[PDB]
Amino acid sequence: GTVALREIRKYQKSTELLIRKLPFQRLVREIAQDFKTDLRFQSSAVAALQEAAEAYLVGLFEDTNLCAIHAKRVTIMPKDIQLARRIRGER
Amino acid sequence: HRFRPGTVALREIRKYQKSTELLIRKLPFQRLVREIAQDFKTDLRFQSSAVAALQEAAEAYLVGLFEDTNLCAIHAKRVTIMPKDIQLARRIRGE
Amino acid sequence: GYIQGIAKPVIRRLARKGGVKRISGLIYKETRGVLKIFLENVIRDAVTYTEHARRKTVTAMDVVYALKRQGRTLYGFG
Amino acid sequence: GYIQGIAKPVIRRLARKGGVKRISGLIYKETRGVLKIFLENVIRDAVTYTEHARRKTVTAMDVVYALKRQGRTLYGFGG
Amino acid sequence: VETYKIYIFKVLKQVHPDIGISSKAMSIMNSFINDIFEKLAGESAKLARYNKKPTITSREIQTSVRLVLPGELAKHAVSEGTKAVTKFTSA
Amino acid sequence: AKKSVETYKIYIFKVLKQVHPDIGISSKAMSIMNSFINDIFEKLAGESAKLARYNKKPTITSREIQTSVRLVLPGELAKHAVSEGTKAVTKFTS
Amino acid sequence: AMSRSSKAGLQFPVGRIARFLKAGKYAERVGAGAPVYLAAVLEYLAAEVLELAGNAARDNKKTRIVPRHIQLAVRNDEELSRLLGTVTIASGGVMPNIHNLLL
Amino acid sequence: SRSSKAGLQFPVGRIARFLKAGKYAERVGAGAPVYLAAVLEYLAAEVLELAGNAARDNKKTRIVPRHIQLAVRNDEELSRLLGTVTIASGGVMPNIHNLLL
DNA sequence: ACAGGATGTATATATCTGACACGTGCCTGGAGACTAGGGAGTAATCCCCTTGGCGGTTAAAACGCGGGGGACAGCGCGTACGTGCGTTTAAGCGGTGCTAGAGCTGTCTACGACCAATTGAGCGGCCTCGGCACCGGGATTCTCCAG
DNA sequence: CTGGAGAATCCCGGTGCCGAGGCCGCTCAATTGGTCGTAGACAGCTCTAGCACCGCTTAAACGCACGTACGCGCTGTCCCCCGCGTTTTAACCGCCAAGGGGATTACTCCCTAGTCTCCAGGCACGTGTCAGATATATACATCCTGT
Repeated sequence: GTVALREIRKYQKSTELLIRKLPFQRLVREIAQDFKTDLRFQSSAVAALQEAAEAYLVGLFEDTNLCAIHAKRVTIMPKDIQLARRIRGER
Repeated sequence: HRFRPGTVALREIRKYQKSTELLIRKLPFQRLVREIAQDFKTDLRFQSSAVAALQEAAEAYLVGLFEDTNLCAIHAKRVTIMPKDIQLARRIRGE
Repeated sequence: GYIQGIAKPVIRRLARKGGVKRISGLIYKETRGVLKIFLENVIRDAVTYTEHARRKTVTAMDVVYALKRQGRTLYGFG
Repeated sequence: GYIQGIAKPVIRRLARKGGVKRISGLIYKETRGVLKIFLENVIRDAVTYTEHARRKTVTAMDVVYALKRQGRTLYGFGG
Repeated sequence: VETYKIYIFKVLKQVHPDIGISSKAMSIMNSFINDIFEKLAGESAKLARYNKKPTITSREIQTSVRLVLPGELAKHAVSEGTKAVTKFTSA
Repeated sequence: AKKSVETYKIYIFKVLKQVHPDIGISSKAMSIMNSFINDIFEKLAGESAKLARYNKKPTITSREIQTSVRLVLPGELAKHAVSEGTKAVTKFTS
Repeated sequence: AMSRSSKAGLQFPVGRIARFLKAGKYAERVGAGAPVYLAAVLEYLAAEVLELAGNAARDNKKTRIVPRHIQLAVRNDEELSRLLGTVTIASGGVMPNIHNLLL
Repeated sequence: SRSSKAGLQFPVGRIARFLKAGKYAERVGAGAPVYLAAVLEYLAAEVLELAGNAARDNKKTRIVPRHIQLAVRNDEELSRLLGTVTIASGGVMPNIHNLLL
């Protein structure tokens, strides 16, 4: 379990985005296809969406890790994420 | 004597979830509010409706906090809430 | 201080209203601390609102606006 | 849909960014669900903003305002 | 002091003829109406400000309703607003 | 020619050169600082508008801005900002 | 002289809402269609909340709406709860919620 | 100019024009834009000084979003003011829990 | 698992009661008709940028095979927290008494909206070159495992 | 636990890039000087409502006994994710081309701001009572302990 700590240090030290650009763009366009058909996205809009999604996911995983450590565990589990969403008021 | 395993705890839970009146003692809460407001501005006078509104807000906030603390404490397979549960519930909320 | 006036059974009844079934002995201090912090924030905002209006009497509307600032709107007080 | 395109190692890297030492095998589905919910909300607000202006191109300002609606203000993209 | 007490009472007698409303509930409903109206007006002000137009028309109110009210509430409110405006224009 | 978007980049650069004599600033950092300034200005103006509306006064004076600063900025930031504003107004009116 | 509320078929004060929009300085100009739309939206929301509160009151065999009934109406319906997630209602109490593991 | 009178580096006139055009209030005092400009200048100076200190601790002479993120999160009151704000391309604060190690 | 008893919980009555629905009076802002002026709408035109395509790398995801540590269930002991029960002790009720400031009105002035003339501060564009991203290459520190 | 030892790490120096910093038009917005209207500073009045005290009741807090349930540590087990080597996939870079749509310009004009008239809906205030609580009088569901 040392490579996990090495990756944690390496990724907390970095700034660039982690989500693959093209799959995320496909996902965004597919989601927006339902609300309004025949849309065209600016590249900066997709970049802003990707940055917001990364920040939200990182915050959610920080809170989930806190919940998992609180239960005297290290392996985060879906119940941890569900509790972290319930407490935040997002659900 | 009589039933003492914790049944009265559930009975109180039902009774106080059904009720609606205020629970915090009015006079000590008024003293606490005046003491807190003493620091920010000397010689303040509170309308009774202002104190009642503060009491309602405090009751709602504490009830919400204890609901979240109960969720946290049950999440850890325990029943009795503990100070670390409240600390976690506050930390997650991002107040 | 006057914070000690909030007795144990009041906190017990508040917790029972929140669904909790058993309460540790160390919860009571933490509950008073959190209550004091919340009241301090709300009263500080209310006092700022009042000092703005050149009054020495904190009214219900000032407390309602102070709560509305924190995203904890209160209905039924105007 | 295309939500499954988000590769598992990407979610692992995101979790490692947040300081997580182990990940259960079932996290990779709940994460996708939550991400899709959040994106759906933000895209709904941005698309409403764009439809109001009659444009068919969703600009960066629309997404920034949509994020600002949810209390997730974004700096560094104007506005 | 001007409040929506009379109109709220008229609506209540329109939906539930035999049920009255107490003073506290009337105050709660008045505060709720004021808060919703404030939210909608603020959102319409922001919408007019972003597009630089100085006029609030029914379109701005409709977009504000879609942005504020969630889901089926938004859909029904938009339907009601369009119906009322359509009746008002022709009469 | 193209229409221009008015921003605080020049003034932020001036302030940076005033506090740090040699350190520059990249485009992304400048954009972040500009958005931060715009957001703070919008918050303060909105709170001042609400404070004016509550007391029915139609005018925004230095007093409303000072109260809004005390409301929004927390603690030592509020105190320093209030002192800076008071000093600026005092120097201006002379 | 039919009032604008009569023309729209509503029951809410269209004129008063237009006056509030103009006085609040939300925008430089206010269209003639905005107050009618806003009155209709507000009336629909008030009708929905009062209908739910009245149903709750009839469930408890009480013929007068009280803050407890409005609290029940707000917290039961999912969409209204989402709209009023953080709103505190005075004297309204809380929803009955006892966890399974605590029984 | 009003900025020269008040001693501020910020555009007092531009802030007054923004207050007027934004329709925040029907009238604007003569002293309000000066006060607002002073507050904005102080906040910008604070954040830029913290970012510059962070940059000098990293052996760099060009502020970058990572430095501003570090300056915002390390400082307490600024972090409390910008709790929900997301800074694009800013990374996260280095934090590993005690039990993980 | 069943039963008898003790105990909260609910149903039904007279008995009181004040909050609410109702009726009366007064007033200011809503409705209507008139004026004008400019924001909206529609059409045209330009060209900027977003979508789609092609093609070759090549980063990197997917898959799979150990195995180790940790999640989880189970076990026990220890202690402290819930539930009475007797004993204070201030909360709560009312009544009085005083007066500070909420709230309103009336003057009358200093202050801000508003018009135009003037001109320079800031913005776009168009440049140049130094800070930094990158890449080897070597010295240094950390994790791991046989001994 | 204690020394190899291998992999990751940082420190140092050379290369080349391209984005930051400065300077040149010039434009539209900041400023100055009046002018005029009114919101606000300031004084003064009225009396509502908040603060303080005192005496009495008793509801509820407080101290204590106690014993049972639940928290916490320890043990054993198996399973599931981490590490890693390999194969397979498609992200991505680079360039090309189209044209759809965003950004202005111009004209027209329809709608909304502003104003004067009029008065009826809306708000404050007296009024009666009928839907609310409340305690006594039984009926009924539910937990405890023993069988």
